[PDB]
Amino acid sequence: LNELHIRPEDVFNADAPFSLRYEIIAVNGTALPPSSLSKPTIIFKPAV
Amino acid sequence: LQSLEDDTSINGFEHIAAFHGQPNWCPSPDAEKKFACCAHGMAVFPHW
Ligand SMILES: *[C@@H]1O[C@H](CO)[C@@H](O[C@@H]2O[C@H](CO)[C@@H](O[C@@H]3O[C@H](CO)[C@@H](O)[C@H](O)[C@@H]3O)[C@H](O)[C@H]2NC(C)=O)[C@H](O)[C@H]1NC(C)=O
Repeated sequence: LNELHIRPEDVFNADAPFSLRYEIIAVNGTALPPSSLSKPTIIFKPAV
Repeated sequence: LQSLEDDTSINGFEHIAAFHGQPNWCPSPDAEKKFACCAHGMAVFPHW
């Protein structure tokens, strides 16, 4: 996200920050359906 | 033909033929339901 130049606060921001596109590639190359795995989520972590 | 059909890898006659059947990568390799790209009745049948 830093090279993307998107600040972490932009995630909370009312602006639509981003999303992610995931995909699964099998060992033999036959990509599996994305339904075989759950939906990834974005977590935040504050400073200590 | 003997050599090509004895071949089994991605250059194999078996796979070059299975393009027109199973296994299926049609329309996209990643889909819950898969079909064959034997475009029948459509307007790209002779092209394919
Ligand atoms: C390449 O890799 C893929 C997945 O990494 C393999 O697909 C797996 O095996 C079969 C297809 O070969 C599929 O599941 C099977 O389907 C039959 C259909 O009757 C069913 O009876 C079996 O019980 C089994 O469920 C499916 O595509 C996948 N299996 C999964 C996701 O569980 C594929 O076989 C590999 N190809 C080669 C040439 O190694």
